[PDB]
Amino acid sequence: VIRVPLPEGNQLFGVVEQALGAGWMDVRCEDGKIRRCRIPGKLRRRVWIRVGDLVIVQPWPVQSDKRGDIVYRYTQTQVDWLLRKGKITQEFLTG
Amino acid sequence: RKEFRYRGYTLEQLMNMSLEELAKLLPARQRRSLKRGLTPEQKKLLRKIRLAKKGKYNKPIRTHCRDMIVLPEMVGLTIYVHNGKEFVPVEIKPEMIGHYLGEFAPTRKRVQHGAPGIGATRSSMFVAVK
Amino acid sequence: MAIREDIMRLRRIRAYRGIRHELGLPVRGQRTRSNFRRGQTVGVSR
RNA sequence: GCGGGGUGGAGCAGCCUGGUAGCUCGUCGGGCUCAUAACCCGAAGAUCGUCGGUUCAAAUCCGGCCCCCGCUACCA
RNA sequence: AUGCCCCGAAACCCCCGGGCUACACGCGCGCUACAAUGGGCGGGACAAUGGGUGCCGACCCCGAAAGGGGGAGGUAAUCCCCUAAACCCGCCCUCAGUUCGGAUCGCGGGCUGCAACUCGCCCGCGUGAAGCUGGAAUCCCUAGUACCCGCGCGUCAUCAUCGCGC
RNA sequence: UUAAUUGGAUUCAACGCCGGGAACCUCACCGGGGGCGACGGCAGGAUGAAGGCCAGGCUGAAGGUCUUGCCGGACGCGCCGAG
Ligand SMILES: [Mg+2]
Ligand SMILES: [Mg+2]
Ligand SMILES: [Mg+2]
Ligand SMILES: [Mg+2]
Ligand SMILES: [Mg+2]
Repeated sequence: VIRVPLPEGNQLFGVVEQALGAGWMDVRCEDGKIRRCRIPGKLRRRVWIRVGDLVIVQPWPVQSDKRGDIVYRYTQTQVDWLLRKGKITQEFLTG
Repeated sequence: RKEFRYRGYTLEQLMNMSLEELAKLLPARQRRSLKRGLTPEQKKLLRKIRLAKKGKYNKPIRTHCRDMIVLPEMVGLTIYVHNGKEFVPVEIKPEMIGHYLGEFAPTRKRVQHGAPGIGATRSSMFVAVK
Repeated sequence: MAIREDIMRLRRIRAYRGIRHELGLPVRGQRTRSNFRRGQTVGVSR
């Protein structure tokens, strides 16, 4: 079929609003509470993330409010591919 | 202009016609193919159309030989082909004799175009790869 | 008219040489990645 | 007092002296460069608020009108 | 050729049919033209490198043309490919989207092949698209060299707008 | 875009380049079908293993399987390690 970063384990879907700075990313998920993603060191080299890139992250059971952590990105050949299956509704990106 | 005439000869007027007198009424390519004999597989397939024409073999005719040349025997019945992944029905009518069998079983899905991406032009080539 | 009906005859039986005549594309086995650009340019971003 | 603005995604030119709807930030494409910004080139984009007159012929002369208006206050 | 890690009744070995030939689009290298420093028709001139026994075919005869039926001589300074094109003389056209340009399509005849629809090459009649000298930019060349015109090997059962030589 | 449109190369020094003019093969790619364990040991084996066919179904086509019964004369992926 296809190998896509679905929610495996406890993953989250990160669609960011603004970069306050130094790696903090305010994310706007379907969950509601303002989460603030940060980044590991394996990908800070070869990839390039910005706004509008729906990507996958991972949250942390501490306070479940401001969490998230990048593990892998999405390429433009998947971001809109993930619409027809309805796995994610894009109206969590226009309001 | 409701009857079908190929070169002045109706269907049942040519249905009893031979195979060496037939080829004088077909274009080059098919006249030559009819002259180097039929391949073995097409023999095995004609020996399954003729049975299905008399009374026997009431069972869907399948095949891989897309090269077979439609003939006045096959007019009326409905045989299959193999377009790469599946067998696709071709209801044989007059005005097909002469054409190739596989000519009616298309093989590439018609194409409909999305939107250019990262590299489709010199304005989005190095402004993406850092 | 004779040519037109010789085209309609191929459109009826739904051959391969009739659908190309339908969609206004090459008919005699050319390649099309690079030529036969009878359309209008497409943009991305600037 | 009644009069003005009526026009590309826009900002205003552009009248009287009538025949290119005009220049600039923007838009997509191409150059230059190891690559990006700046710089050079090409096309696309209102077709003048609208009826009407003048006019061989009109943003270009003006009137009728549709819209936006606009410089202005209790008048015991 | 080869170390390490995965496949090991499979990611190993064979067979039939499809794809690499898909097409709103951006780009690199080339071929043909936008005509008179020319187009057509009939005549006249002159090369070199190379290759051939699974192959090269003189000569005769059928066909309008592609081609077909016979078939000497050749294991090579002997026989064959192999009487090149730009060039010259004579007649038609007379500055026009034309007697320029030949893309795109219809019908009919053939060759190679176990098999030509997807997707091979060649011939005859017909239809006749953009194109009237090219913006900013950028490339190659110092003498038998650049430009202009044809030929031979390779790849090859058939197919050269390519590579390497003349 | 597609079931697949197999890969490597990206300034000079990637783009008629991989001698890459791919109908089958070449082939590494999508759909389908069938074969392959030198060698040591295990269930089993001359009361006859491995192993092969005229004809007919299934099949795109096939003793590839099954129907049918003929033959061949010693080994054995039905089990483990290895290769
Ligand atoms: Mg720049
Ligand atoms: Mg290719
Ligand atoms: Mg001409
Ligand atoms: Mg073909
Ligand atoms: Mg192949």
